[PDB]
Amino acid sequence: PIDQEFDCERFRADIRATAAAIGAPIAHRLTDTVLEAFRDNFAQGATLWKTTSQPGDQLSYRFFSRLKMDTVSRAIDAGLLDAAHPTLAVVDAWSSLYGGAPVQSGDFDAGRGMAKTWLYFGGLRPAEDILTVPALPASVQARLKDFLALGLAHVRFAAVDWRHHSANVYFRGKGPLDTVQFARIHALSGSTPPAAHVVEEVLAYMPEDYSVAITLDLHSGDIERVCFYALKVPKNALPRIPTRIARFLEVAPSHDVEECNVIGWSFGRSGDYVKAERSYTGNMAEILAGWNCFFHGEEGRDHDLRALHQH
Repeated sequence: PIDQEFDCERFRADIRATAAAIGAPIAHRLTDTVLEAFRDNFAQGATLWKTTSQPGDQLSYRFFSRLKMDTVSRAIDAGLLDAAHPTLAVVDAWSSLYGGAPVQSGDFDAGRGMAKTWLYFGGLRPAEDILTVPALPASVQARLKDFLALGLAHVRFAAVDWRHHSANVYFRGKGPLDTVQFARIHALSGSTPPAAHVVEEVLAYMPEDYSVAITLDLHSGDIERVCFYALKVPKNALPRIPTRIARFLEVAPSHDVEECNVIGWSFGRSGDYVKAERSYTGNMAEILAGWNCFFHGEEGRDHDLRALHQH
Protein backbone atom coordinates (compact mmCIF):
# COMPACT_ATOMS: atom_id res chain seq x y z
CA PRO A 1 0.00 0.00 0.00
CA ILE A 2 0.84 3.74 -0.27
CA ASP A 3 -1.91 5.02 2.17
CA GLN A 4 -1.68 6.02 5.88
CA GLU A 5 -3.03 2.82 7.43
CA PHE A 6 -0.94 0.13 9.16
CA ASP A 7 -0.34 -2.91 6.91
CA CYS A 8 1.62 -5.82 8.35
CA GLU A 9 3.29 -6.97 5.11
CA ARG A 10 4.48 -3.46 4.23
CA PHE A 11 5.81 -3.17 7.85
CA ARG A 12 7.88 -6.36 7.45
CA ALA A 13 9.42 -4.90 4.30
CA ASP A 14 10.00 -1.49 5.89
CA ILE A 15 11.80 -3.02 8.95
CA ARG A 16 14.17 -4.93 6.64
CA ALA A 17 14.70 -1.96 4.38
CA THR A 18 15.23 0.60 7.10
CA ALA A 19 17.62 -1.71 9.00
CA ALA A 20 19.71 -2.19 5.85
CA ALA A 21 19.63 1.56 5.08
CA ILE A 22 21.14 2.52 8.49
CA GLY A 23 23.47 -0.52 8.77
CA ALA A 24 21.62 -2.18 11.65
CA PRO A 25 21.42 -5.94 12.31
CA ILE A 26 18.42 -8.00 11.38
CA ALA A 27 16.85 -11.14 12.92
CA HIS A 28 14.29 -12.33 10.35
CA ARG A 29 12.52 -15.08 12.21
CA LEU A 30 12.51 -13.17 15.47
CA THR A 31 10.94 -10.12 13.80
CA ASP A 32 8.21 -12.34 12.27
CA THR A 33 7.48 -13.70 15.74
CA VAL A 34 7.10 -10.18 17.18
CA LEU A 35 4.85 -9.12 14.32
CA GLU A 36 2.63 -12.24 14.68
CA ALA A 37 2.35 -11.85 18.48
CA PHE A 38 1.64 -8.09 18.48
CA ARG A 39 -0.03 -7.41 15.07
CA ASP A 40 -3.26 -6.05 16.61
CA ASN A 41 -1.26 -3.79 18.98
CA PHE A 42 0.68 -2.34 16.06
CA ALA A 43 -2.52 -2.04 13.95
CA GLN A 44 -4.60 -0.22 16.62
CA GLY A 45 -1.80 1.84 18.18
CA ALA A 46 0.76 4.29 16.96
CA THR A 47 3.70 2.42 15.39
CA LEU A 48 7.00 4.28 15.12
CA TRP A 49 10.73 3.96 14.55
CA LYS A 50 13.73 4.71 16.82
CA THR A 51 17.49 4.56 16.70
CA THR A 52 20.58 6.31 18.10
CA SER A 53 23.72 7.89 16.75
CA GLN A 54 25.89 4.97 17.95
CA PRO A 55 27.50 3.35 14.87
CA GLY A 56 25.57 0.19 13.92
CA ASP A 57 22.95 0.65 16.56
CA GLN A 58 19.72 -1.33 16.33
CA LEU A 59 16.73 -0.14 14.39
CA SER A 60 13.98 -0.17 16.97
CA TYR A 61 10.24 -0.20 16.38
CA ARG A 62 7.54 0.52 18.92
CA PHE A 63 3.84 0.48 19.42
CA PHE A 64 2.26 3.06 21.67
CA SER A 65 -0.91 1.35 22.77
CA ARG A 66 -4.57 2.05 22.17
CA LEU A 67 -5.41 -1.61 22.78
CA LYS A 68 -5.07 -2.15 26.58
CA MET A 69 -3.80 -5.64 27.35
CA ASP A 70 -1.18 -7.68 29.21
CA THR A 71 1.65 -7.25 26.69
CA VAL A 72 4.21 -8.88 29.01
CA SER A 73 2.16 -12.12 29.22
CA ARG A 74 1.83 -12.10 25.42
CA ALA A 75 5.58 -11.64 25.04
CA ILE A 76 6.21 -14.57 27.38
CA ASP A 77 3.59 -16.68 25.53
CA ALA A 78 5.46 -16.03 22.29
CA GLY A 79 8.97 -16.95 23.55
CA LEU A 80 10.09 -13.29 23.39
CA LEU A 81 10.68 -12.79 27.12
CA ASP A 82 11.91 -15.30 29.78
CA ALA A 83 9.12 -16.48 32.12
CA ALA A 84 11.65 -16.25 35.00
CA HIS A 85 12.93 -12.76 34.22
CA PRO A 86 13.85 -11.09 37.50
CA THR A 87 12.35 -7.71 36.44
CA LEU A 88 8.84 -9.14 36.04
CA ALA A 89 7.87 -8.39 39.68
CA VAL A 90 8.59 -4.63 39.33
CA VAL A 91 6.68 -4.46 36.03
CA ASP A 92 3.72 -6.29 37.57
CA ALA A 93 3.76 -3.90 40.61
CA TRP A 94 3.86 -0.79 38.41
CA SER A 95 1.15 -2.15 36.08
CA SER A 96 -1.09 -2.89 39.05
CA LEU A 97 -0.95 0.59 40.59
CA TYR A 98 -4.10 2.77 40.64
CA GLY A 99 -6.41 -0.21 40.24
CA GLY A 100 -4.69 -1.16 36.97
CA ALA A 101 -4.91 2.25 35.24
CA PRO A 102 -1.44 2.10 33.69
CA VAL A 103 -1.20 1.00 30.04
CA GLN A 104 1.65 -1.07 28.58
CA SER A 105 3.33 -0.35 25.24
CA GLY A 106 6.26 -2.25 23.65
CA ASP A 107 9.62 -1.54 22.10
CA PHE A 108 11.52 -4.02 19.87
CA ASP A 109 14.87 -4.18 18.07
CA ALA A 110 15.04 -5.55 14.49
CA GLY A 111 18.13 -7.56 15.46
CA ARG A 112 17.21 -8.65 19.05
CA GLY A 113 13.44 -8.83 19.48
CA MET A 114 11.73 -7.51 22.64
CA ALA A 115 13.68 -4.60 24.11
CA LYS A 116 11.46 -2.62 26.50
CA THR A 117 8.08 -2.52 28.15
CA TRP A 118 6.69 1.00 28.50
CA LEU A 119 4.11 2.08 31.03
CA TYR A 120 2.02 5.19 30.74
CA PHE A 121 0.69 5.73 34.27
CA GLY A 122 -2.41 7.80 33.38
CA GLY A 123 -1.42 11.11 34.99
CA LEU A 124 1.10 13.02 37.08
CA ARG A 125 1.96 10.30 39.58
CA PRO A 126 3.81 11.05 42.78
CA ALA A 127 7.40 9.75 42.49
CA GLU A 128 6.89 8.01 45.84
CA ASP A 129 4.11 5.80 44.46
CA ILE A 130 6.45 4.51 41.72
CA LEU A 131 9.78 4.33 43.58
CA THR A 132 8.56 2.66 46.82
CA VAL A 133 6.65 -0.39 45.53
CA PRO A 134 7.79 -3.35 47.68
CA ALA A 135 9.19 -5.09 44.56
CA LEU A 136 12.00 -2.47 44.44
CA PRO A 137 15.05 -2.95 46.65
CA ALA A 138 16.10 -0.50 49.35
CA SER A 139 18.95 0.86 47.20
CA VAL A 140 16.46 1.91 44.47
CA GLN A 141 13.89 3.29 46.92
CA ALA A 142 16.67 5.38 48.49
CA ARG A 143 16.94 7.48 45.31
CA LEU A 144 13.46 8.94 45.89
CA LYS A 145 14.89 11.63 48.18
CA ASP A 146 17.41 12.62 45.49
CA PHE A 147 14.65 13.12 42.94
CA LEU A 148 12.44 15.05 45.36
CA ALA A 149 15.36 17.36 46.25
CA LEU A 150 15.63 18.31 42.55
CA GLY A 151 11.92 19.00 42.27
CA LEU A 152 11.47 15.84 40.14
CA ALA A 153 8.33 14.91 42.03
CA HIS A 154 5.98 13.44 39.41
CA VAL A 155 6.35 10.50 37.02
CA ARG A 156 4.49 10.12 33.75
CA PHE A 157 6.12 7.03 32.12
CA ALA A 158 8.62 4.26 32.82
CA ALA A 159 10.42 2.25 30.09
CA VAL A 160 11.78 -1.05 31.49
CA ASP A 161 14.86 -2.39 29.70
CA TRP A 162 14.62 -6.19 29.94
CA ARG A 163 18.19 -6.72 28.75
CA HIS A 164 19.78 -4.49 31.41
CA HIS A 165 17.45 -4.78 34.50
CA SER A 166 17.11 -0.99 34.35
CA ALA A 167 14.25 1.48 33.92
CA ASN A 168 14.17 4.88 32.28
CA VAL A 169 11.84 6.86 34.54
CA TYR A 170 10.18 9.90 32.93
CA PHE A 171 9.68 12.86 35.30
CA ARG A 172 8.12 16.26 34.60
CA GLY A 173 9.43 19.25 36.51
CA LYS A 174 8.22 22.81 36.97
CA GLY A 175 10.39 24.97 34.81
CA PRO A 176 11.69 26.61 32.81
CA LEU A 177 14.78 24.45 32.85
CA ASP A 178 17.85 26.61 33.44
CA THR A 179 21.60 26.07 33.32
CA VAL A 180 21.91 25.15 37.00
CA GLN A 181 19.00 22.71 37.08
CA PHE A 182 20.42 21.05 33.94
CA ALA A 183 23.79 20.81 35.74
CA ARG A 184 22.20 19.23 38.84
CA ILE A 185 20.34 16.67 36.75
CA HIS A 186 23.30 15.89 34.52
CA ALA A 187 25.44 15.43 37.65
CA LEU A 188 23.28 12.42 38.64
CA SER A 189 24.93 10.51 35.79
CA GLY A 190 28.47 11.09 37.02
CA SER A 191 29.55 11.86 33.49
CA THR A 192 31.77 14.76 32.35
CA PRO A 193 29.98 18.16 32.29
CA PRO A 194 29.29 19.34 28.74
CA ALA A 195 30.35 22.64 27.23
CA ALA A 196 28.01 25.57 27.52
CA HIS A 197 26.67 25.50 23.96
CA VAL A 198 25.54 21.86 24.41
CA VAL A 199 23.44 22.95 27.35
CA GLU A 200 22.21 26.14 25.65
CA GLU A 201 20.90 24.11 22.72
CA VAL A 202 19.12 21.54 24.89
CA LEU A 203 17.48 24.33 26.88
CA ALA A 204 16.36 26.05 23.62
CA TYR A 205 14.34 22.90 22.75
CA MET A 206 12.56 22.37 26.05
CA PRO A 207 8.96 23.19 26.92
CA GLU A 208 8.64 25.35 30.02
CA ASP A 209 7.59 22.43 32.22
CA TYR A 210 10.28 20.00 31.07
CA SER A 211 10.67 16.25 30.97
CA VAL A 212 13.70 14.18 31.87
CA ALA A 213 14.27 10.44 31.46
CA ILE A 214 16.53 9.06 34.20
CA THR A 215 18.19 5.62 33.79
CA LEU A 216 17.98 3.72 37.06
CA ASP A 217 19.65 0.34 37.77
CA LEU A 218 16.85 -1.62 39.41
CA HIS A 219 19.22 -3.69 41.58
CA SER A 220 21.69 -1.02 42.77
CA GLY A 221 19.85 2.28 42.39
CA ASP A 222 22.83 3.61 40.40
CA ILE A 223 22.03 6.32 37.82
CA GLU A 224 24.44 6.26 34.88
CA ARG A 225 22.41 8.17 32.22
CA VAL A 226 19.96 11.04 31.85
CA CYS A 227 18.09 12.12 28.71
CA PHE A 228 16.30 15.32 27.63
CA TYR A 229 14.16 15.27 24.55
CA ALA A 230 12.02 17.43 22.21
CA LEU A 231 8.79 16.09 20.63
CA LYS A 232 7.53 16.77 17.04
CA VAL A 233 10.38 18.93 15.97
CA PRO A 234 9.76 20.11 12.40
CA LYS A 235 12.46 19.15 9.92
CA ASN A 236 13.33 22.82 9.26
CA ALA A 237 13.90 23.49 13.03
CA LEU A 238 16.02 20.43 13.88
CA PRO A 239 18.91 20.97 16.25
CA ARG A 240 22.44 19.97 15.21
CA ILE A 241 22.30 16.19 14.65
CA PRO A 242 24.74 13.38 13.96
CA THR A 243 24.91 12.28 10.34
CA ARG A 244 23.47 8.86 11.37
CA ILE A 245 20.41 10.55 12.81
CA ALA A 246 19.99 12.77 9.72
CA ARG A 247 20.13 9.62 7.57
CA PHE A 248 17.62 7.85 9.81
CA LEU A 249 15.13 10.72 9.59
CA GLU A 250 15.52 10.74 5.77
CA VAL A 251 15.09 6.95 5.28
CA ALA A 252 12.64 5.76 7.94
CA PRO A 253 9.17 6.03 6.32
CA SER A 254 6.32 8.02 7.94
CA HIS A 255 2.71 7.69 6.77
CA ASP A 256 1.06 9.82 9.44
CA VAL A 257 -0.85 12.86 8.17
CA GLU A 258 1.07 14.86 10.80
CA GLU A 259 4.80 13.82 10.75
CA CYS A 260 6.33 13.51 14.21
CA ASN A 261 10.11 13.44 14.75
CA VAL A 262 11.63 13.25 18.24
CA ILE A 263 15.22 14.21 19.20
CA GLY A 264 16.77 13.07 22.51
CA TRP A 265 20.10 14.00 24.06
CA SER A 266 21.45 11.14 26.16
CA PHE A 267 24.28 11.82 28.61
CA GLY A 268 26.02 9.00 30.46
CA ARG A 269 29.32 7.62 31.67
CA SER A 270 29.68 5.10 28.87
CA GLY A 271 29.43 7.93 26.27
CA ASP A 272 26.88 10.48 25.12
CA TYR A 273 24.65 10.00 22.10
CA VAL A 274 21.64 11.36 20.29
CA LYS A 275 18.35 9.41 20.12
CA ALA A 276 15.66 9.95 17.44
CA GLU A 277 12.14 8.65 16.83
CA ARG A 278 9.96 9.03 13.75
CA SER A 279 6.28 8.37 13.21
CA TYR A 280 5.23 5.49 10.96
CA THR A 281 1.47 4.77 11.20
CA GLY A 282 -1.46 5.21 13.58
CA ASN A 283 -1.04 8.83 14.58
CA MET A 284 1.86 9.19 17.00
CA ALA A 285 1.24 12.92 17.63
CA GLU A 286 -2.41 12.21 18.58
CA ILE A 287 -1.55 9.59 21.21
CA LEU A 288 1.19 11.82 22.70
CA ALA A 289 -1.25 14.81 22.87
CA GLY A 290 -3.73 12.57 24.64
CA TRP A 291 -1.07 11.79 27.22
CA ASN A 292 -0.48 15.57 27.78
CA CYS A 293 2.94 15.57 26.12
CA PHE A 294 4.19 18.99 25.02
CA PHE A 295 5.38 19.61 21.50
CA HIS A 296 8.06 21.81 20.06
CA GLY A 297 6.84 25.40 19.55
CA GLU A 298 3.75 24.98 21.71
CA GLU A 299 2.77 26.00 25.18
CA GLY A 300 4.41 23.61 27.56
CA ARG A 301 2.85 24.80 30.79
CA ASP A 302 1.43 22.03 32.96
CA HIS A 303 -1.35 23.70 34.95
CA ASP A 304 -2.16 20.53 36.86
CA LEU A 305 1.48 20.19 37.84
CA ARG A 306 1.60 23.80 38.97
CA ALA A 307 -1.45 23.20 41.22
CA LEU A 308 0.19 20.07 42.71
CA HIS A 309 3.43 21.95 43.49
CA GLN A 310 1.48 24.87 45.15
CA HIS A 311 -0.17 22.59 47.80
